[PDB]
Amino acid sequence: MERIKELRDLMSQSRTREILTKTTVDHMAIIKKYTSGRQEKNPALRMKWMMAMKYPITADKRIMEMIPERNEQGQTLWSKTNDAGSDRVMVSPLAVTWWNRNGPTTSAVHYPKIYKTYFEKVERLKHGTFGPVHFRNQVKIRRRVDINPGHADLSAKEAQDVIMEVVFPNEVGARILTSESQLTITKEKKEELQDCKISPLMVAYMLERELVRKTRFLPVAGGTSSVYIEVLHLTQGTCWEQMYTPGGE
Amino acid sequence: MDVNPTLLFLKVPAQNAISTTFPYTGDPPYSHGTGTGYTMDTVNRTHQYSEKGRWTTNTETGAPQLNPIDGPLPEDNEPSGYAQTDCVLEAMAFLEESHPGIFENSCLETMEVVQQTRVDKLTQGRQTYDWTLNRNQPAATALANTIEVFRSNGLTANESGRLIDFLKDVMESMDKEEMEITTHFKKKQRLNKRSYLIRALTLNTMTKDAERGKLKRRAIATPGMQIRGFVYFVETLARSICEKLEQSGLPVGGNEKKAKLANVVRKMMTNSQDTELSFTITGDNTKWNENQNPRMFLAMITYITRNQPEWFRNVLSIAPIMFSNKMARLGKGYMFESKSMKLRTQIPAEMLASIDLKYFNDSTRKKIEKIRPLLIDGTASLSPGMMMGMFNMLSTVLGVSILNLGQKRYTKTTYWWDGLQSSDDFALIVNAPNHEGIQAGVDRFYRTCKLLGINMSKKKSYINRTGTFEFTSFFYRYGFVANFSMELPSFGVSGINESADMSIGVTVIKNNMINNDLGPATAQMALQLFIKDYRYTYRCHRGDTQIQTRRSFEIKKLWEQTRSKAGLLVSDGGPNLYNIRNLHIPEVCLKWELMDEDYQGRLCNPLNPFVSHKEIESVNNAVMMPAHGPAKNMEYDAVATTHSWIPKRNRSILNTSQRGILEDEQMYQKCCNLFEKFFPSSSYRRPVGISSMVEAMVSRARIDARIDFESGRIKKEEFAEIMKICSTIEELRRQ
Amino acid sequence: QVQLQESGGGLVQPGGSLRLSCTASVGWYRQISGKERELVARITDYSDSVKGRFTITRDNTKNTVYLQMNSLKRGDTAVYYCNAEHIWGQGTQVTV
Amino acid sequence: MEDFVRQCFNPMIVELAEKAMKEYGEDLKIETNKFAAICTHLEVCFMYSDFHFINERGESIIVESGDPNALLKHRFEIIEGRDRTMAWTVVNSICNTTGAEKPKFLPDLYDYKENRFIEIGVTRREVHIYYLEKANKIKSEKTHIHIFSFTGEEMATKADYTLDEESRARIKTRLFTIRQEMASRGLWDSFRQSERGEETIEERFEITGTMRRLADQSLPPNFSSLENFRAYVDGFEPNGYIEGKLSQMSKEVNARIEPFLKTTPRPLRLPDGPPCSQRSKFLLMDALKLSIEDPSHEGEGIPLYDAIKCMRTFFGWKEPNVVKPHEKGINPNYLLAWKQVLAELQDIENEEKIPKTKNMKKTSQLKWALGENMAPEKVDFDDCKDVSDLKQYDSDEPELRSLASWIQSEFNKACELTDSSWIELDEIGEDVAPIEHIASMRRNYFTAEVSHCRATEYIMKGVYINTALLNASCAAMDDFQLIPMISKCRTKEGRRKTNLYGFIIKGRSHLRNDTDVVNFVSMEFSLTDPRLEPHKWEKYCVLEIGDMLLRSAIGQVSRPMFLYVRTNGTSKIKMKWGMEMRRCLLQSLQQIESMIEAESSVKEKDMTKEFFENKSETWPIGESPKGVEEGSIGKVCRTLLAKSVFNSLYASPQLEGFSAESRKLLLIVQALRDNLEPGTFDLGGLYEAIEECLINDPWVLLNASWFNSFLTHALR
RNA sequence: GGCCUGCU
RNA sequence: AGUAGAAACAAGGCC
Repeated sequence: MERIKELRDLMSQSRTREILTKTTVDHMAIIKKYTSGRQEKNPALRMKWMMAMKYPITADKRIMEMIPERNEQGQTLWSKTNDAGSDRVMVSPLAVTWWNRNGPTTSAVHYPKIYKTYFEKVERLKHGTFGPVHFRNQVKIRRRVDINPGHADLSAKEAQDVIMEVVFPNEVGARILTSESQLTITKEKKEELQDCKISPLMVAYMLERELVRKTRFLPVAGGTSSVYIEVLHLTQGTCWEQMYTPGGE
Repeated sequence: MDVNPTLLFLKVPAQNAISTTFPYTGDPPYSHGTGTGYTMDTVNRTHQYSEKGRWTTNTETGAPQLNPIDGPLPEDNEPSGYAQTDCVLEAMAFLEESHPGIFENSCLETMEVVQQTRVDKLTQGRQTYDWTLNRNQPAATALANTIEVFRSNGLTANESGRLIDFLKDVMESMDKEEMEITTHFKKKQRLNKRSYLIRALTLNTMTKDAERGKLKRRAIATPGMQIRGFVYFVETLARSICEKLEQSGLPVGGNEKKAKLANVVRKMMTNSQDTELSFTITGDNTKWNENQNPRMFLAMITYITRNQPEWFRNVLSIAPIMFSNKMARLGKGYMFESKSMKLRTQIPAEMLASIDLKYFNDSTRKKIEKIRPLLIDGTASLSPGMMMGMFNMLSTVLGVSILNLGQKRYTKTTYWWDGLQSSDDFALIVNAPNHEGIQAGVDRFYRTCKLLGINMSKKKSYINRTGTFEFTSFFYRYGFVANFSMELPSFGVSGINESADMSIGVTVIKNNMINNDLGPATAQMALQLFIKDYRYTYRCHRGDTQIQTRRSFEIKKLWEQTRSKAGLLVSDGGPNLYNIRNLHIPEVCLKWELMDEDYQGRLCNPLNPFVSHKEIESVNNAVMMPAHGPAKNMEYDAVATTHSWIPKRNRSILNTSQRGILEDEQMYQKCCNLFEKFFPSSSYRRPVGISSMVEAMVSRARIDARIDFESGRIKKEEFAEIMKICSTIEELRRQ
Repeated sequence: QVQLQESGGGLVQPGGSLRLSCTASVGWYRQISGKERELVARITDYSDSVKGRFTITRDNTKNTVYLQMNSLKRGDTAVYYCNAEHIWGQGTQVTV
Repeated sequence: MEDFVRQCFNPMIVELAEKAMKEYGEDLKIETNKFAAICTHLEVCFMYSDFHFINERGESIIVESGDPNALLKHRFEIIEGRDRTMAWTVVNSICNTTGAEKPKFLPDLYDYKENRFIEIGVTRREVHIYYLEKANKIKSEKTHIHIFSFTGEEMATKADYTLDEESRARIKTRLFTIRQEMASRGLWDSFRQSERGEETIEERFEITGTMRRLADQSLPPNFSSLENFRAYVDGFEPNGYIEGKLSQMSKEVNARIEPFLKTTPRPLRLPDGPPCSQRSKFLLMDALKLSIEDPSHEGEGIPLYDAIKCMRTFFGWKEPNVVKPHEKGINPNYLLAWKQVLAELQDIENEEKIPKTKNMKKTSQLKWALGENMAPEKVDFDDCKDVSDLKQYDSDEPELRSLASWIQSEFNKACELTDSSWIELDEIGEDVAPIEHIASMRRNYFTAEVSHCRATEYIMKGVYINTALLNASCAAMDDFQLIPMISKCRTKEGRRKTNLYGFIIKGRSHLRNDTDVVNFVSMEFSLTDPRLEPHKWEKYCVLEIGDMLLRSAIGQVSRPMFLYVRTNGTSKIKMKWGMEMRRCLLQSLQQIESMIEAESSVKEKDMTKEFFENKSETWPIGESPKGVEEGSIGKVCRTLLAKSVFNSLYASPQLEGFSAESRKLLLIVQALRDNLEPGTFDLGGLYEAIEECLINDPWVLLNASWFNSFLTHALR
């Protein structure tokens, strides 16, 4: 109901009507990236400079109807002045902390299921067992190794269709996945995330990260396993070796 | 006793303590005003290194151009751009012979990419010179403006959605009698053929800031949008070629560079017997970009693309053809001050052609006098050579050809050489039975380099025995030695957001521990200092302290409200649980089991009004410009929390005549959000097609209302309401 | 903490030479009548007025700082004080 | 033939078919019979779908015209007439909502009763072959297929015909209308067989027009056209052309190697001129501290109250008077500013609660001291052209200045220990791995070594001052603000303490660019008399403000106590980089830990404890008149920390240039000392490159002097 | 005096 | 004045 209604409201005004009519689907990306905002050259300097202002961050308009304009002593939490090239409003950082102490609460039980990679890292480290540190010269030789320890033996494009069919089943188009490994992955990640309401985009991004294999060139000495490379900073050094066995093994 | 750190080198070798010689703890030099002086100096220097060439006047642009190719051979060691066509063609032929099938294959993959590439690939670029407004703007904005102007003028082949078609339209625009542009102060202005040619062939010049390692400032250039597609295709070909060359090091990272350097030094020295001596030259090329003539790149590519479809050759040749006629905008201008009357003034650079020379000092006066003959419509012709490393990969190809030309099969002498080339820098390992052989080999290498328009900087170069050398701030001494002073500037808060900054800092510490041999105790100290600076920057202190800030009240009440205070994030005033073992874990997941369910739910709430995600590309990618290197992007692990807000924008557009761009931004974003709600996959996979917005949106409204009734909330009343509302918007689009 | 004892002052002719010493148990300063106290030499660093004419040396073994003054002029007439890092000597007269 | 589609069919269908024509990219002028055939297919699709509605039952309600109501459901909903992307969108949506099977090709319609697809195709040939043809094109299909053909016959599997027969009579009447209208036209010479499935195209990228002429002007000097040059390149083969030009090229083009021996390198020449002055934003060696001995932590507390309490701890105030003038400014303004600061400090002391941040009055005194309303007004060139004085901004090499001995002593005392701990580090996760324990022990050793160091005190001073200045500039852009210099330490006894060096008055700070300058005036207490090294205080104005009595065995000194007052300035970049001075600790201690690890790779054991306690090994860390002096590892730590701190304090382009061009020569000298037969092509050029960076910065000149001393001691 | 902006 | 260094800041524009 609503969606077509703001569609009609947009088409009511002449300029947006022209934008909707003359613009083709292919140009979607271009106009979406059409912005006057330059990409910052020195982010640290301005982050240290903007945070000294009042209302340094930006938030959706809806914040004006969930968080009061001021806190107990009267420190303002949000302003009604919109951003430069968006309908979002500039708000103070307190509106963040406020949201974490009296804002609406939900059931975050499914975030562990979504962010599978990070929670698997935590579980692997929690059950790890350290050993003695041995001091001897390490011959670090540079090798190509896979960093992602949960890659399902799929490439970027190869798993992209799987991700769409898992999250966006209707926009798949011609592709119907042939490999049965992809079939089982789709089934599992479909039944597992059937009602998760985090965001389609973040779900797709994390599925891409988990399933897609990624490789990088690093100086290693021993190890060479996927689980042993994520902790390469902790097990191998310039003149010391720290024996380690992740919780998985 | 007087303390002197440098004397420490009397016991510790120079490379084992080279980090002490990198003052990367202070503010790097910045330029303050116009870069016009540097632009003029660079143009004059590029034109006078090729003075002995031949002059001509282009019949289309009417600008004077200098061709030094096949000019007189140099008779001195000064820089020279007199490259010889036959010599470079022979070098490329030998490169092909030593690597058969390189050019044909690379051309095949490049042909595939060119004929399947899309227009949107041009949006994935940093600032570009929009000619519609004569100023630098984001790549997407400039592309959109140029497409709009083309469509208004009648060039609508780009509607096919293909980059090749966009380039076809671009070339067709060159043969138009009169184009029309828009200006706000809206006014429609008409550009004749020559003016549009110069506007499409021109470059915008700026001054490079945050450049560490030299006393003087330099100038850099940014091209337009008409020529970036050809550049993209040419660089794709050059990258595909260099990926097949082990002597190149430009298309790889740092660790790969070190590995290849070690391999080449071991190969050269180990194969050398006791009788052969080995010497390493740590060479830098003086005026690398100013001495590389685009015509020679045209020759190299047309030799590479031999026995290929003529359309491929034409599309790959268009780029150097435009660079050979490239023009450069002088710059921002010049600012004058009058102390007697106590005032200041800012004259644009376009007045340099006619403005009197009484206001300029002797140096600038002479520079303007020398560059005036080349001024055409406020921009100077820069045919002789490249401006700033636009063809990095082709230059690397030429250098690799030079390196391979001494494989002992072409030297025809006992001496021989090899090494690694990365544009403007090289390491050359030369072996010969005696010092005379080494001298002859280096002399012939230098002479051959001078025949290709490449000069070796004698002041910044030195030769020693193999085993010790330098390459791009990587010091090799019987094995590469860590520096850690190049990455020091990256140890602070990045400046993206709270969660992003935390993750980026911990990940940078981890990486520099893995690669740059950062010590454990040093890493712990870095973690402590980073946490201190992070808390002091975001006004998020431990919460149990009495440090009054603008955010210390809400943080303190959250602290007193929470029961398990060990689960609070550092952003919310909680303890830091990070350590050397936890540097690869996001903060949210490390504290997940310690958080109270109420605070956990409030933090990671999808309905939060702070989190905003635009595209799959910008989810967890942060662009950090590294010190002493080109802009780079990093993947940082982070959980989407309420702290993932995006900061405020500039907001200074409101005082400029270009104020309508914000309204267009808002309307485009509203339409894009509506489309995304209609097409959820709009962000992850960019939609493709040739239909218009409202058609897809209305038709999908039809179908989705239908099916969501066939099972879902909709009802006949609502379904029919949607159907007739779709009809209403249909008849509205009719009129 | 340190005590400073000067020696070798007195009366000398134009163009002459004189040798001051300071025993510490570091530099030389001078004050002319009606003028401020100026640095002569420290240990090396030297005032422009005395460069190539006066030479300061230091023996760490015996904590002693000799000042050799050659090519003396009427403008070098002053009370000369030893200093150690600030501790000052009593001052020794030099009259050219 | 196109005249037929001009005449008969309605607009809607003709433009739908025209967009379907554009879909796959073939042109309509070459073969139009496909257009007519597929538009008739689309027409039968409509006429079969429309006029057919359903209500809550099955048994479709058929109405010749849809009446106004909610009962406008369509019996058959069309697939084709849409783009491929949307056709597959509808296919997938139907499959996911109907739970049916996804076909591999494009259907034409969907129906509810039987909950499935219809692929309508009316071909010229008879049905009973085309049916099974398209059937074997589609794999294992449950979608029912139904086709007509011009003769008037119908067929289908299951003997199934899904709706009314009068509609099918309609279809075949339409069909024979088509047929015996072409009868009047006469198209069957090709109508039965006009499409055979042609798909081919050649990509054409032709250079022509102006862009061709440009190609003719981008060739070597003796070429006339791109065609000729490409022909020459294709016909070119290597025939020893590099050798000919190498032989013909003049022999003066050479890269002769000049041997580098012990006697080759000469000392770097230093510039001569007036002595070098002080550039720091605060006093480093001559600072004085007024303290309270409070238990508050670094950030804990309120600045103004702490400053006032510290200042009340000192007795002996005198009416201030000029001691050493600025020599270029108006010292009475500085005097009046100091008295104004004191008066307003008392004014705060009187009132109820000390404000967290105070704003000062904008008197003419600080208007001059902060440089207000001095920027020339910006105007247009067309209005100021006849002014003779109008010229460029002064752009020349900075003034030349010779090195002085004060920077050496300042660095010497910047590496000395202190009676306080100036670093209070944060918390870290409890160490769980033995390597973490080793790291923590190492870190504790270095903290014990460097905390009691003047370099750490300077780090904290700079960080706090720059943080406060940046925050005040960003918050109080317009109005002058008072900020007391505060630094909190911990005594040997363990009691925490605060220290007040002085005050900073920040002025207008409307900073837009990263290079825009915010001016402030800094006042700092000290005891060092400025009458002994005046050249070091060229830009300072120093007053006499009181007398101090520190307990000494020589009765009690009762020393004078002066106020160094000056006008200084910074910028956003400088403030940001000065507030990250803590990474000097990193740099230094990373270097020391690299030393320790490198040495411990030799002996298979951690070597930190004996390095820090036994102090047997020592490194050359300075030269005394007797000779080179070596110190323990802790002294090396402090020396490197001081070097990094001074790099961060006296940063400048000169420093970067000298560092690079002297690291080059240092590497060459190291190669010489390693017996690696180093050689150079132009050493004079390198020397000139190094010597052009030394202009007036005290730090870079001191570094150059150190480099000369290192060369003198090396090369032996 | 009143209001706008701080990488456009 | 001051910062800074091959050109700039020491507020800008709009009424």
